Amino acid sequence: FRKMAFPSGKVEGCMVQVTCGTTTLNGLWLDDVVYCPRHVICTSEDMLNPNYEDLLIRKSNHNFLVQAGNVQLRVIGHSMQNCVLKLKVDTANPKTPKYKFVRIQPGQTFSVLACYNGSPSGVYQCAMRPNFTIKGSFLAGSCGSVGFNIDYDCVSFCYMHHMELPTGVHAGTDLEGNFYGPFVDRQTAQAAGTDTTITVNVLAWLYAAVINGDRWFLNRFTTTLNDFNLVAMKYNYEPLTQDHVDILGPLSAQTGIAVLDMCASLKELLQNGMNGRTILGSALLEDEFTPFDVVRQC
Amino acid sequence: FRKMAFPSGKVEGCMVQVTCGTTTLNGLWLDDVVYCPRHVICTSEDMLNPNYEDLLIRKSNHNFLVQAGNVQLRVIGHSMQNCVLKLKVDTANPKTPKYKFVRIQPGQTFSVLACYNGSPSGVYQCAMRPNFTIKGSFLAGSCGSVGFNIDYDCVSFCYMHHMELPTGVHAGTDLEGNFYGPFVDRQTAQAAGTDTTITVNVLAWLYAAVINGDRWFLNRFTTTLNDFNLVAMKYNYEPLTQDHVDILGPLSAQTGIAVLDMCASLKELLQNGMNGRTILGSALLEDEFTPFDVVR
Ligand SMILES: O=C(/C=C\c1ccc(O)c(O)c1)O[C@H](Cc1ccc(O)c(O)c1)C(=O)O
Repeated sequence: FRKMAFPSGKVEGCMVQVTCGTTTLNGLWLDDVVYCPRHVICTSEDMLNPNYEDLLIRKSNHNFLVQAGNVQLRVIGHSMQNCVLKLKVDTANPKTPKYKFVRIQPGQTFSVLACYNGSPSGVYQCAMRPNFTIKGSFLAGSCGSVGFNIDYDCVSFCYMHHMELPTGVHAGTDLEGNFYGPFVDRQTAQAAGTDTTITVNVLAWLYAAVINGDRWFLNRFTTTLNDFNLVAMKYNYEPLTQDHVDILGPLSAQTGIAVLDMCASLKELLQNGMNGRTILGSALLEDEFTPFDVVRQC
Repeated sequence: FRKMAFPSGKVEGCMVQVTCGTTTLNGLWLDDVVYCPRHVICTSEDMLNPNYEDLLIRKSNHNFLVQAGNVQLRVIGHSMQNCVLKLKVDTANPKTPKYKFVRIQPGQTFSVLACYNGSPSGVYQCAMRPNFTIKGSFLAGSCGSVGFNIDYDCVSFCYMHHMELPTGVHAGTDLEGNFYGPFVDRQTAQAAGTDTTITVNVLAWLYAAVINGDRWFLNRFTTTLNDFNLVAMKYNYEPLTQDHVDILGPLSAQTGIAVLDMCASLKELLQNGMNGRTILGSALLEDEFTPFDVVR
């Protein structure tokens, strides 16, 4: 059962390079606006304790160099929305897809198009961790790379990369500039919180194992949401809510395994291991498929 | 350290749908040729014992319906090269990238754009397994989906999907229609041989780990090449050849760890497991990064 990323072509045609003085990063060119992290206007010195409103007042359109491949785009206005810089440019991107800006919840998945100085390098499938970071392999100079989902030709942009945290994970904002997680765009001391496993996604993945004919972990037992969540506590799993149960409702109706029956399976796997067995050819429990991801690919 | 697929846009613009009778699958539209699996001309029954020369001689150009989005392409010639059908069409694809066809070897990696009925659905990064199969995620009807690498904006096409094997793995051809492995485009009892781990790829990834500052799995031992292979083959690891040792030369020089010293570390990892630790971002020994991948 392979993780898959969305086809990235619609996003590839929006990636540009944004340069302000000595700093170069990636920007997103949609219609006549280029979106990028506001810390592009900061000198390493500024990063220490920036006043972004002031730093931007001292900037002019001529301070921004935007390049779309071989072509310079002329900036004709600049503004900020939260942590995102918005550069109005002279030309509308003729490759702008149908798109929306959306904010996702921890545990949800998206694809990231990793870019180096405006040029797309690779694409991978992510989950937003419960601690609001992304475990990403990242190029040098990937700031401003974006995360997205695609639904019927409409690109839903959900993430823009802003920073690497000391533990090697990544932190960013939605496309309206609101941070995911308790992080700020400053060179200060900050660290990811202790992470947990995304329980509703593990359950979804066990449903995928059953749809694919791996059934050995199924047992006769059921459990209670409360009894399960105390077991979840001890193994650093996110608490499971009635919301999560209803979301798994389709897979429970499709496979015949009630969610609390599957929870009894997961509780046993957590307490006793896999006894040398494998689930979808894996010895570890996967938590970066959502229930939606599983219904989609199955 | 995440497995990344190549950006798929250059291939998305080449995917089309090919229909012959009641059979529909994916085709690849490059210049004025559409490439697709020749079993598009078969019904399910034909698959037991297809005679492709007989099935194809009975077809004319208008028996092939090619759709590129909302536009029908007119087929104006056809021919078979090994196991791929080549449909000549009216129109050169305006979105044809710089491209080439390359036949890869087991252990090599590539991205696969998985498609249903001509529309791209997802992209993932692959290794050609030592048993010449792909551990894919095939949608129903993903036949004709292609595998590729992209190097300096030139797309190297190396794989086209033809068959599902009974174990859930996938078999296919290069773009000249020659199957990878002993498989055929016929519904026989063929099965993937025992899969092995790509040893040279695990060792390259261990060097990646050391370059990025993980050293906990190193030890003070070395090994002969032959002692290493005697042990590794007991874990279903591929034998390591002197070519592989040479290939790891650069990463050895970069890290100051002799290749056979890294082999000793692998031997101990296989003996001990990870003891709850991780190497790059993983709790398993990763074998789908090549030595070429790691230098990048
Ligand atoms: O796809 C077909 C071909 C034709 C077909 C075409 C229209 C039908 O209504 C029908 O029932 C069958 O059959 C397959 C060939 C094939 C396609 C995709 C695979 O993944 C595979 O393993 C084999 C088979 O039986 O081996």
